[PDB]
Amino acid sequence: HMEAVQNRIVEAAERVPGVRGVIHLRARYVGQDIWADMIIGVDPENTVEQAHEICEAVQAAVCGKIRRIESLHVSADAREIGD
Amino acid sequence: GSHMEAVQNRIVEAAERVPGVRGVIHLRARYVGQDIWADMIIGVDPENTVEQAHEICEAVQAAVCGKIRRIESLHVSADAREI
Repeated sequence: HMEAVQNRIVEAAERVPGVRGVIHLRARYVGQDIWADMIIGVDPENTVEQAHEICEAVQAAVCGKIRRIESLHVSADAREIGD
Repeated sequence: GSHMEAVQNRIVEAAERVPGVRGVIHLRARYVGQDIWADMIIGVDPENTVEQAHEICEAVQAAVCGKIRRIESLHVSADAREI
């Protein structure tokens, strides 16, 4: 049900350029549809503007691979390459 | 002390006084026993580095948590906010 959707979300987001992992994800069913918000990791030397572009790209990628997600909020957090 | 509406006002009011903060955009707060878990998103200058946005988030985390005892956990993220 939810376990599998959450995997599709992560998997979709991580393929997007400038994404360094999904850090947080919460999702709720509202009827048959899903409301979700997530936080992604990005290079700390990015501008907040540039981080916003990646967030937008992630929003497009996930929403395009998973029909049942009605609403998806996306924020960016500082994330280094390794750890 | 004083319902949820009032706490949420103290949170906002505390956050907005912190340097680099351009308004509280989102705030969700729930009671877990007598304590509160909250997460919020603040606005910051888009020309900030994500690193620099992280410092403001930290300052907000400190300011609110220091003025409101009953908050046990407060997550804070930054979003582009232009004026």
